[PDB]
Amino acid sequence: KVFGRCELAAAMKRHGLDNYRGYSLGNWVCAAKFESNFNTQATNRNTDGSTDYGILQINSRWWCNDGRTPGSRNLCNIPCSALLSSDITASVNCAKKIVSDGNGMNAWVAWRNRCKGTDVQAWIRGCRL
Ligand code: NA
Ligand SMILES: [Rh+]
Ligand SMILES: [Rh+]
Ligand SMILES: [Rh+]
Ligand SMILES: [Rh+]
Ligand SMILES: [Rh+]
Ligand SMILES: [Rh+]
Ligand SMILES: [Rh+]
Repeated sequence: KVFGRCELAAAMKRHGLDNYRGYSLGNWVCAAKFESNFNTQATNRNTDGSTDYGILQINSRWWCNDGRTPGSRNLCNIPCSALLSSDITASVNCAKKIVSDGNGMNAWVAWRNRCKGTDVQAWIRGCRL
């Protein structure tokens, strides 16, 4: 599913992401925009052989099992396929573990490079929340 901006903001807010570990909703929407272009089905293979899955491009080396990432952990205890669903519940639950892990939203390279220190409120402007 390719989400609209406000449709995703709404779904993320419902699932507890607005100010989760102090990160405003706009941060989470900006990160999804630059990680996945709001496409739940996005996958991207990494040079290390790991793959990034779903709306927030969650990595198979640490977070999910895809059965082809040697020496990988599955810290969110889910198949990576679960992260591609039109239902974002699994991606959100795993994002909460990732953002709690010590580097906060710097875990998302597109967030650090394209959202961090920007007017992220602009990503939720004109949305009914
Ligand atoms: Na894994
Ligand atoms: Rh939902
Ligand atoms: Rh919950
Ligand atoms: Rh766009
Ligand atoms: Rh949750
Ligand atoms: Rh850790
Ligand atoms: Rh870690
Ligand atoms: Rh509200």
